[PDB]
Amino acid sequence: IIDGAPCARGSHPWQVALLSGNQLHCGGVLVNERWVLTAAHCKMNEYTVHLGSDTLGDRRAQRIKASKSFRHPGYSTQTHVNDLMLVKLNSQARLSSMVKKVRLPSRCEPPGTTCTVSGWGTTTSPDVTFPSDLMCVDVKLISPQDCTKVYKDLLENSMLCAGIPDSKKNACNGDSGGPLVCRGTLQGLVSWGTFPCGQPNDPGVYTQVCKFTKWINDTMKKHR
Repeated sequence: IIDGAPCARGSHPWQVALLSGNQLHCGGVLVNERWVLTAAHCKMNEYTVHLGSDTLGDRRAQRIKASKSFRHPGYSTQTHVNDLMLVKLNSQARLSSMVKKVRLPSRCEPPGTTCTVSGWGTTTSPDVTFPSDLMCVDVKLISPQDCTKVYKDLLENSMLCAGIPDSKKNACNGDSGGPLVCRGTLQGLVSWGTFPCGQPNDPGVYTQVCKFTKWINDTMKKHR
């Protein structure tokens, strides 16, 4: 997360981290006791899922293995369209004040809405600085029309753009798959942006969760 600050402790109980070799690989969100929602870009054969702590490396956190994942079939590595994946936990997440399900959206939030993106990704770019504590930043939803001026026809209607005018405030490598929350609901998953990160007036691009409700629910049902 670029130009943010540590999240208030206990305010992101639905946030998870996907680890590989005890290093941060991606962010993600807890959907229910069995399922993590993240970016299809985060695909691995095995995951170690961190839950229940704002601190990576915290002994108090749950560490659950996951051997099954399902990327949305429309996912493209060329264009990052349909950048979403469900990760099936090997054992159920044990819920508490530090481990809760995210509220999935019914509606899409309009452009101009204030949102919060969170993650353990680098706070500097190109030089890397991975924090221990979960970082937060407030961004605003940007219209597809304004976002098209920067990314042209690489943008699809399933993607959501967010940022602040003339600001470095954004998500970066490590935050991928993480949550963008607007008005109590999950509206996006960190997908892509420019590199180096935190370039002013280059919006962060997210998978627009409200367009993928049916697939999310059907997939969890199918692979229960």
